[PDB]
Amino acid sequence: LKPYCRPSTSVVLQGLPMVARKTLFMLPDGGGSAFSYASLPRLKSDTAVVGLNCPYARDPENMNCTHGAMIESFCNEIRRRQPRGPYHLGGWSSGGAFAYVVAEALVNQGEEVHSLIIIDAPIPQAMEQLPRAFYEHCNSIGLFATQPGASPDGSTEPPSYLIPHFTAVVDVMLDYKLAPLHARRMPKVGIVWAADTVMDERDAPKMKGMHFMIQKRTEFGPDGWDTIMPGASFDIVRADGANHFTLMQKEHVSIISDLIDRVMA
Repeated sequence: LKPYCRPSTSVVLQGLPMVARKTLFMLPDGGGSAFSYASLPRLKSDTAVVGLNCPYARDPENMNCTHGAMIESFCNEIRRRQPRGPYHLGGWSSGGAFAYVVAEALVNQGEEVHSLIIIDAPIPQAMEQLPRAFYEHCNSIGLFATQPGASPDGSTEPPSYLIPHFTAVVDVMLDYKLAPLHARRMPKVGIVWAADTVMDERDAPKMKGMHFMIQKRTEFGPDGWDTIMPGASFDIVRADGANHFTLMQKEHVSIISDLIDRVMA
């Protein structure tokens, strides 16, 4: 019996697909909402932006699908919007990883992927769970302002399904097995690396291993992305003064849209 996953929905966040020369498809980050990218400034290039929503955003307790089934769901919605490639993919955090894996799928189906936009995310991999307390700390600072249902200033508790959806997403990637992109023509990758961490490492929660959101970054090159996409051009930006979440706030978000305009110019 075929692995199942609810179909996915998507919305245009800016621009006009099909009429615009290119369309950038953003996969959802830990929260499961396309509106995480609604903070992206208007692209000055002739590019539209479409964002997908996780079909289990408000009931993560029912995410019973395999990552493969979820990827197929994302691909199905993308090709519904745009039947033929090339494609242009992207995402923040868990969405950046989903964007690669989606490219894997599309490339394996014989389609071309010309752009990949990664916003602060290490190459696709099983990952150790951050504890609830960490996310509740991020919320007390107002870092969930991008999440639709959450508090823009951290004055209230987050929606009941938010933090568990983060947990659910990390968990569905548990059985992921890395593989290099099987396309002779590599896409043009853009990567944004946050320079700061939410908490000082001395105050961070104890973990069994390392975590890209706990240890301050010191490596600002492809840092692994060049291993799964050898031969690709990488436009890499160091967001000094910004951490994983503030990177999406008005204070810094423009570096991301400038990058997209460059990679997709």
